[PDB]
Amino acid sequence: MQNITQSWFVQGMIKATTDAWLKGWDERNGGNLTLRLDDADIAPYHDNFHQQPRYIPLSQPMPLLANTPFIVTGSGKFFRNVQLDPAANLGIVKVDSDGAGYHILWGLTNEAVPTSELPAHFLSHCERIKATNGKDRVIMHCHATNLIALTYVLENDTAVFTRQLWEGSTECLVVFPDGVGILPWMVPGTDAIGQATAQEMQKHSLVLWPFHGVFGSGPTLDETFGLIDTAEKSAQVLVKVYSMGGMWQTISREELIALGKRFGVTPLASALSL
Amino acid sequence: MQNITQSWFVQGMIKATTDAWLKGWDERNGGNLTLRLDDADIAPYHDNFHQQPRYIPLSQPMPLLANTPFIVTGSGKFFRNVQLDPAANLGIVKVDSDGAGYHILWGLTNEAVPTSELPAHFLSHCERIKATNGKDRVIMHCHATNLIALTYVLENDTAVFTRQLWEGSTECLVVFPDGVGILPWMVPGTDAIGQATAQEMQKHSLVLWPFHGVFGSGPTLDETFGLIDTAEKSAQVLVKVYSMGGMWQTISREELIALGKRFGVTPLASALSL
Amino acid sequence: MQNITQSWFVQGMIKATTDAWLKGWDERNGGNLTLRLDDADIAPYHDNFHQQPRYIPLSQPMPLLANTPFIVTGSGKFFRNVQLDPAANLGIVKVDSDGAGYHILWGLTNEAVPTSELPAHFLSHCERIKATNGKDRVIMHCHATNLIALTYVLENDTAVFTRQLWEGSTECLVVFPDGVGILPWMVPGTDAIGQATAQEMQKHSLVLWPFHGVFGSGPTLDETFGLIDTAEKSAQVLVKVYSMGGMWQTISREELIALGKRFGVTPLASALSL
Amino acid sequence: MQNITQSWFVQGMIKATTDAWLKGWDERNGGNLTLRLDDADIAPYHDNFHQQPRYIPLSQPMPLLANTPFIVTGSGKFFRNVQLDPAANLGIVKVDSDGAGYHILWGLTNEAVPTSELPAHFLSHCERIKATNGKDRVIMHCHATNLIALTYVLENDTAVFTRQLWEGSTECLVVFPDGVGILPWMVPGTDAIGQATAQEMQKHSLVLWPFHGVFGSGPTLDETFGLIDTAEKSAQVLVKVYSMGGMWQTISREELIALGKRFGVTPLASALSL
Ligand SMILES: [Zn+2]
Ligand SMILES: [Zn+2]
Ligand SMILES: [Zn+2]
Ligand SMILES: [Zn+2]
Ligand SMILES: [Zn+2]
Ligand SMILES: [Zn+2]
Ligand SMILES: [Zn+2]
Ligand SMILES: [Zn+2]
Ligand SMILES: [Zn+2]
Ligand SMILES: [Zn+2]
Ligand SMILES: [Zn+2]
Ligand SMILES: [Zn+2]
Repeated sequence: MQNITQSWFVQGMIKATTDAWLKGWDERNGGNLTLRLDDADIAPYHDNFHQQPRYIPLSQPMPLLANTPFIVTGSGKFFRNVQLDPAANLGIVKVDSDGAGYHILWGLTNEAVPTSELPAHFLSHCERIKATNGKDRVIMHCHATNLIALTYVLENDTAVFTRQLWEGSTECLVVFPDGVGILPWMVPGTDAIGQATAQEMQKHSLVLWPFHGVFGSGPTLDETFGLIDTAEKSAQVLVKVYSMGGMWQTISREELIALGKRFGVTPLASALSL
Repeated sequence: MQNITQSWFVQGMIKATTDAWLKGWDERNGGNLTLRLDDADIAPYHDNFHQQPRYIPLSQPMPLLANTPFIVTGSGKFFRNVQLDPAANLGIVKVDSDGAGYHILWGLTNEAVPTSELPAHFLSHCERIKATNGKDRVIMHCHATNLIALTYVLENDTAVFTRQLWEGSTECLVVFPDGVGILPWMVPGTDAIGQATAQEMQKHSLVLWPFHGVFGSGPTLDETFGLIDTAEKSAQVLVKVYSMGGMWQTISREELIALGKRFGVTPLASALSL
Repeated sequence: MQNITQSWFVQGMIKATTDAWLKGWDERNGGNLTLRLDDADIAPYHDNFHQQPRYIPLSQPMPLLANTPFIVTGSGKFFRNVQLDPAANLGIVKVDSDGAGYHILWGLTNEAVPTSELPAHFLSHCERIKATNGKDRVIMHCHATNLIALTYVLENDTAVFTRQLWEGSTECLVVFPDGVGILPWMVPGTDAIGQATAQEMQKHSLVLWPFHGVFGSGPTLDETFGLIDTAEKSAQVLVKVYSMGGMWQTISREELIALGKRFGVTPLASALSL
Repeated sequence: MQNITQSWFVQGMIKATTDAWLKGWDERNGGNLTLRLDDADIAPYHDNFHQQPRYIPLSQPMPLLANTPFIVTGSGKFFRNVQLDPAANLGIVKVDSDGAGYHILWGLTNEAVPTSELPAHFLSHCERIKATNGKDRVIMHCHATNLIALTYVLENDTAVFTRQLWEGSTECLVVFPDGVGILPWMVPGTDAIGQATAQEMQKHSLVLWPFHGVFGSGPTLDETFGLIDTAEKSAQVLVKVYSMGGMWQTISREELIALGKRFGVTPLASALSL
C-alpha cells in the first residue's frame, strides 16, 4: 500500500511550498497554502486517519464548507521545511457537518495547528467556489518580492495596479483578465482581513496585501502557483523598468483589447479604460 | 533496450527546459522549445510510436518540412514539469509527406497538443534551414527577464538594440554578429506573429517580441540556450548600468570592428555604424 | 549506533550553513555560526570525543559559559563546504569549568580552530542567555546582501533603521519587536567588536555591522536563520523601492502600533515614535 | 583502483565550474579555469594517460612552465556541462621539456582543445609563480555580473576601482590587499591580452577586463573562487548602493588603514591614498 506521503496531494503540497521557498517568496513562516480535496482523494488513505481525533472550532461558522477535506500548511511552519517533514508541516483537515470546526485527520504533529490565516483561506475558498462553480480548489499566499515592492510605489488602486501588471508581461491579461484586487494595509491573521480578502476574491483571482504579499486562487496547485509566478514576473520586469527611469513604450490599450478578443476573455473594464 | 526517455534528445529537452525554468525565464507556460530530428535519431525507438496515431493539421501547409520529425513542448505545459513527466509535457511529431499536418508519434499524453506557438516555431525552422544550409535545428522561446525589461526602455529598432547588447558583454558580437531582430508588439499565438518572426529569422538568429520575450535559433540545444543566455546576460548588465544612471564608458565602434575582424565575422552593418 | 554526523545538531548546522550559502550571504569565509548545546545532546555521542584533547584559551574569561558545549564553524572555513566535510568545517567545543578556555571534542580536523569571531559569538550568547532566561541558543553572522547595501544609505541609527525595516515587510515588527541594534564600523575579529555587539544584544535580537553584515540570535537554528531572512527580505524590498525613487505610501505609525497590540509585543519605543 | 574522475583535482574542477555556473557568471562558453598540478598528483593515474598522444604547440614558448602538468577547461565548452561529462570538457595537459608545447594526457575528447585564453592563463601562472614563490596554483576567469556592470560606471583606474571594492565589503582589503588591476578593453583570445593580464598579475591577484569579466589567482580552487566571489559580492553591494543614488556613509581611509594593520597586510598605496 501507498503511504499518504506519496499521494498526489502531499507530493503537490511539497512541490509548491519548496518551489515558493526557492523563489525567495517565503522567508521564515511567511506564506500559507490550502488545497480543497474530494472525499475520493483521501478515502484510499483512511487508515492514516485513525485517530485520537483533534477537533478545533472555526472562528466563524462556514456551512458552505461542511464535510469538506483540505490539506493545509501549519501555523509557524516554514515552507523550507515541508520537504523535510511533511507530517510536521502539513495537515489534512475536514470541516464538520455544520461548518463549526474541523478535525485534524493526519499531520500537524506535536500539537501543531493550521495556518493563522485560515479565515482568509477558508473564506476565500467559499467565494471562489461560488465564483467559479466549484472549479477553483487552491488558495495560496506568499510574500512575492517584487509585488510587495510595487505596493510602495504604484497607487493602491485595482485599475491602476492591474493595468501596470498587464503591461509588464504580455500573457498577464490572458492569465488574470479579471485583474488584481487590492486591500488597504490591514493587521494580518484576523477575521477582518480574511473577510476583506474574500470579498475581493469574488471579482478577482489575485488579491494584494500592501506591504505584505499576495493571495491567489486557481483550480490546481500548478495553475495557482503559475498565476502568482506570472504576476510576480511582471512585477519583476516593472521594478527593473521603473528603476531605469520608467517606460519609453508599452502595450497600448488597443493592443490589450485585441489580446482579450483573441483569447476569448473579458478584461476588467476599469483597468482597460486607462 | 534503451527507453526513449533516456535518448539524447529527450534528455536534452529536459535539460534545456529545466535550466530555463531555473533561470526564471519560464513562469507558468511562458516558453516553448522545438528541436528538429533526423529519421536516424528516432528510428531506434520506433516501437514507442506504435500507435493509435494522432494527426493534427497545420494552420498553414509547410512543404519544406515534409517528412521531418521534431521533439516539441506542449500547449499549456510548464517548463518546470518537463523533468517530472517528459511524456506528458513533450511530444515527438512528424510532419507528413505534403506538409499539411503532423502525427504525434510519442508523448503529449492525455490529449495534449504541441505549443500554441507552433507557427512561429515551424516557420522559423524553415527560414533558418534556408539561412544556414540546414545547420540550425532548434527554435527556443522564453521570457528572458532583462531582455523583456529593456524592450520598455531601448528604442524598438534592430540597430540600436543590437548595438547596446553588443556593448553590454564583449562576446555578444561574436555569438550574434547578425544582431537581434525586433518586431512591434503583436498578439501572440497567431499565424501573423509566426510569419513576422520567421521573416526576421532570415537575417538574425535572435528575434525580440517586445513586452513578451525572445526567440533564438541554433544548431544544438546548448548553442541555442547559450545564445539566449548570452543576450540575456548582456541585458542583465545593461539593466544594472542603466539603473546606475548609464554608461560613463563602453566598447567603441572601432573596438567592435576589431573584434569582428579577429573572430572572422561580419557584424550587422546598421548596428556597427552607430 | 548513530554517527555524530547524523545528529540533529550536525545536520542542523549543515542545513543552516548550506541555506545561507545558497542565499548569497556567505562568500568565501564570510559568516560564522554557533549553537549552544546541552550535555544531554552530546552525551550519546561521547565515544566520538575520545581524544588527544585539544585545548584553546579564550581571549577573555567567560565564567557564565562554564561547562557549556557548543557546535561552531571554523576559522577560514567556507559555508559552502560544510555539507561536503562537516568534521573539517565544524567543531564541538566545551568551555571548561572556569570559563578560561575550551576543549575541541570533535571536528575541526587538521589543526582547524573555531571562528575568528568567537568573542562576538560567546559574549553575545552570554547576554542573550541573560536577556531571554536561557531560551536563546544560537548566534548567526552572515553577510546579508541587502542589509549591507542599506548601511551605505540609511542613517546608522537604531530607531531609523529599525523603523524602515518594520515598514518594508509587515511581519518584521512581529519577528523583531525589539528592533535592530547598529554599531559604528569597527575592525572585525576583535574583543572590542565582540563586546560592542554583545552590549547591543542586551536589547536587540539583531545587530548590524555597517559595511559588513549582520548578527542574529534565537532559540533554534530555524528561528535564527528565519529572523535574519526576515530582516534581509525587508531590506531587499527596500532596496527595490529606494531604487525606484522611494515610497509613495507605507505602513503608518498607527498601523505599526495596532500590529504590536494584536501580536502582544511591545515595539521598540524610539522606532515607533518616528 | 580510483578512477581519475574521482581524483581531488577533477572533483575540484567540477565543483568550481558548477558553482560558477550557478552564480550566473558563465553563460555559454564565457569562462575558463586552469589548475597547476604536481607530478605526484597525476602519477597515481598514469594508466589513464596511455596514449596516442596529442601534442599542441604554444603560441609563445614558456620555459618557466617546462614539464608542468595542468588541468584545464576546453575551448567552446560550457561550465554548465563539466559535471555531466568531465572528460569532454576538461583536459590534463603537460607542458613539454622546453615549454614549446604540451601533450593532452587525458580528456578533451573528440578533438577538443584547451581554452582560447590559454595565453592569459599560462602567462599569468608564470607571473604568479614568481610573485608568490610558487604558492599560487590557479587562474580563474569568469563573467562576474556586477563587476562587469561596474566597468561601465567606475573610472577604469586601479586605485579608484580598488578603493570602491574595498569600501563595498569590509573583508575586501583583507582578501585582496594588493587591489585590482584593470586593463583597457582589448580584443580577447590574443597573445596581447594575455601579456597585458600577466603584467597586471605581477602586482595584483585580480585583474579586470572592462565590459568582459575578471581574472583571479590563488593557491587553491576554493581560495581563487572565494577571491572572485568576494570582489563580486562587493560589486553587487555597490551596484545596489549606486542604484539607490550613492553612498551617504562608507568605510573611511583611516578605518581601512586600521583594518590593514590588524590583519598584517600592506594595502595598495594608491587606493589607500584616496
Ligand atoms: Zn503573510
Ligand atoms: Zn477510517
Ligand atoms: Zn475588486
Ligand atoms: Zn511567450
Ligand atoms: Zn514502427
Ligand atoms: Zn532584421
Ligand atoms: Zn563577517
Ligand atoms: Zn567520553
Ligand atoms: Zn540598541
Ligand atoms: Zn571571457
Ligand atoms: Zn604512463
Ligand atoms: Zn596594477
